[PDB]
Amino acid sequence: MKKDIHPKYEEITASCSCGNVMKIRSTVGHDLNLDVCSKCHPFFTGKQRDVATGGRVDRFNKRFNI
Amino acid sequence: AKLHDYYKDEVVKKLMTEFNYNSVMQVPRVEKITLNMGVGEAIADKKLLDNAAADLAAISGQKPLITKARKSVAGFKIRQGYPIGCKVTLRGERMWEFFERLITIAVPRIRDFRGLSAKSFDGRGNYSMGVREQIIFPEIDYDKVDRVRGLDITITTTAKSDEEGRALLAAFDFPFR
Amino acid sequence: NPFIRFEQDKKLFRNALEVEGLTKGFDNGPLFKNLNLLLEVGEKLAVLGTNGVGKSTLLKTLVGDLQPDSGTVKWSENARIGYYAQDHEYEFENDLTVFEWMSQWKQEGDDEQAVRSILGRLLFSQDDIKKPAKVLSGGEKGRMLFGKLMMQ
Amino acid sequence: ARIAGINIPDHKHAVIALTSIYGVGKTRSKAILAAAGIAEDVKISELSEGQIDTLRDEVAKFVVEGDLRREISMSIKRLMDLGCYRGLRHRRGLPVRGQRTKTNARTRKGPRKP
Amino acid sequence: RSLKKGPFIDLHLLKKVEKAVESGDKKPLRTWSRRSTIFPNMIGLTIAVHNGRQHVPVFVTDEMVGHKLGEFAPTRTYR
RNA sequence: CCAGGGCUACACACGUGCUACAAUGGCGCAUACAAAGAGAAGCGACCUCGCGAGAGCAAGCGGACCUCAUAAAGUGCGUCGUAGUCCGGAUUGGAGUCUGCAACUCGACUCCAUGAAGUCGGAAUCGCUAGUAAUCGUGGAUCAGAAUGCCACGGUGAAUAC
RNA sequence: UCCUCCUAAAGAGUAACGGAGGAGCACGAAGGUUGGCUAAUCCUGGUCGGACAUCAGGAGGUUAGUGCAAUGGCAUAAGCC
Ligand SMILES: Nc1ncnc2c1ncn2[C@@H]1O[C@H](COP(=O)(O)OP(=O)(O)OP(=O)(O)O)[C@@H](O)[C@H]1O
Ligand SMILES: [Mg+2]
Ligand SMILES: [Mg+2]
Ligand SMILES: [Mg+2]
Ligand SMILES: [Mg+2]
Ligand SMILES: [Mg+2]
Ligand SMILES: [Mg+2]
Ligand SMILES: [Mg+2]
Ligand code: NA
Repeated sequence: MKKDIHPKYEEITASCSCGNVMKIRSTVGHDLNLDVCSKCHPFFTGKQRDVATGGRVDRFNKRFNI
Repeated sequence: AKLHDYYKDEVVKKLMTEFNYNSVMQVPRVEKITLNMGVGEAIADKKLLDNAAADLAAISGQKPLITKARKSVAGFKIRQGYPIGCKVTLRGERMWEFFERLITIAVPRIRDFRGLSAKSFDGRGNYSMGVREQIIFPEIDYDKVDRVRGLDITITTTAKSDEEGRALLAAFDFPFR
Repeated sequence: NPFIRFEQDKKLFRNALEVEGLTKGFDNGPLFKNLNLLLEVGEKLAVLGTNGVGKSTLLKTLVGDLQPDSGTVKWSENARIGYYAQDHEYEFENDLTVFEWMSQWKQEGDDEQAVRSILGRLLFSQDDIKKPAKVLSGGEKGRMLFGKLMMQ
Repeated sequence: ARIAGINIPDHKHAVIALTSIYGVGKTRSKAILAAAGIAEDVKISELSEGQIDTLRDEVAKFVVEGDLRREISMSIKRLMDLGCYRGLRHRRGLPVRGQRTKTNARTRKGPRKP
Repeated sequence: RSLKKGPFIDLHLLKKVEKAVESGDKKPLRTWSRRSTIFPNMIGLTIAVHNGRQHVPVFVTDEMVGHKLGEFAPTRTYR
């Protein structure tokens, strides 16, 4: 380093919305609690529920009550 | 560095087993990270470059180097010496810290995430990516900043080929497709 | 002849102050007793008086440098107040050049035009914008304050 | 003073504060206060933070600023690309609910232009 | 919009469609009806809708169920 | 003679009105004061269901008795404390009701959301002399449905005319 | 009046109302010295970014640069800090 030309750098303890406590050295000055980390991100569960938009042919048959 | 220990304890053996290497030092290894952004708009206002420098100093625990134009061009009306971009180089411990705090938290936070592209190597084992939103980093709290200015991440590795780079980055559970 | 024209970022409609009472007298008998008046977005109101009547301290208590002993003033919540103070020496300090001084203002403007142009429109030059703003004298400082008003 | 987007307005009564949400009007807001157990006339500053969490969960069941934008924008994008008559008016920039354009319809056509 | 029950479409349309679906994809259906909504059984057909002077063919996709046959034939032109 | 379409097309201009720019105002609660008129393939109480438009059952009336049909400004209480706002209601998405073979071009109305222009208007121009102007509602003609139009009825109710 | 190339016939010099271009300056650092560095132009990847701004890799190798016109020269750099 170069003798106090950079921002402060101290260890913090951040946690997820389900716990998953982690220690990451960052420049914040106060820890934070956030959403799902890479462990709990639904990019491998709700993929089908993500590409699901559409549907009117079935939405007419429920209307067709006769 | 948790990721450094994970590398030297799992990834080395995994990659030698997967690639049939002769020497332990033949394994591809990531050697540096580069974060930059060429603000472009600094022609008519220098303070925006300083704001960008503060943004990168917050994002990574270093002081950005302000890079000037290499040659003059009349397309965007710039001359030589004009400060245009900002850049930060990370090697070693801070590089591992940024790698972990990117791929474990920052990548999920990007709006409408599907997975980073895998065909985005430069044919020589290196990787590149754009974030398009500086607010996905926890070091930025949506109240200090004034723009949606983005960053370029460039992973420079020892990997001989893009296939080896893909394998090395997938060993770290990189969000590929 | 400099070319100064103060514009308006937002227009006020109903009134500005609606002042009722201040009861402001420094040490002796108050120089004014009630002073209950409005503006209805009026104009001018050129306060006059002799050397020692209290116009500047009234203005200070009106803006917020000082406050009245008893009462209230209250501005319209959307207002924007520019102040050419009686003394302007507490402003021109801290070794700031002309360009940096007039660039420390501005809301969303460019640091090369509209800050270096608002200077040229009032008898200033490329030589001027680099000399320290503290060593200016008199009319130059007054025009600097007028430029700050126009910028704000 | 916080809800999904922002509950910036203080000094406002409870039932009118949540109107700032893009997706809540007045009766929908009136259901938030009455069902969750808060009086209509309460000033926002006087409430506690604990009641806000009860508010935050209750409002989040609706479609709001975060996702109400996509609902309308994609619905129009369907009609625009559908080839329907109602889409063409959205394409051209004309009123779509079968009203007059001979002399009126300045709102859809914007300010008058020669 | 219309009423509680009975989405109203014309017999000389359903009867023609029934023979059309039996054979498969075929020539366009030449009809003069614009007030008949689109039932789910008509997808994949090539019915033609009268516009005042001729018939413009229309292909029924997934989203074309809540609108009548006359909602896809601009009845007058511009420019 | 018939099916569909057009008179509902819109870079623009004009005439006649409606709704507003709000605090002698909006919003919630409660309670008074009218007149005129229509009703037989019509008016429809009461009852229940529906958040509401309405739906089911359905007495009475071809009528100073029954219905349409609770008048609204007002009054009393509370809040809003001067903001494009608790004004304004355009524009649009979704789900609805009813008339009629049929509601896309092209109906009316209700529910949820969205909430624009507009903060007293240039030259110029219009109406009114007393229960008049101003404002607030009600009914009828045509009519399956479809008026801010027209025709009529009543409440409050002024200034000035040297 | 002065500077650079050709005519100038491989030393120097050599004319024409022969063929082409420049100067009447600049710099208190743009000089001295010490330490360090190497260009143009292209390919593949990358948010706005674009045919070319900024970043990383490769090929190329001085086709870059030299306060100013041209000739000679410059990597031990005479070029850039
Ligand atoms: N700090 C002070 N100490 C004593 N008296 C004061 C002070 N400040 C103001 N005053 C009094 O208040 C009166 C009015 O204030 P102000 O300074 O505006 O007077 P002015 O002489 O009319 O104005 P100015 O000379 O500033 O143009 C003065 O005449 C003076 O008597
Ligand atoms: Mg006509
Ligand atoms: Mg010779
Ligand atoms: Mg010779
Ligand atoms: Mg000789
Ligand atoms: Mg030199
Ligand atoms: Mg040297
Ligand atoms: Mg040198
Ligand atoms: Na004074």
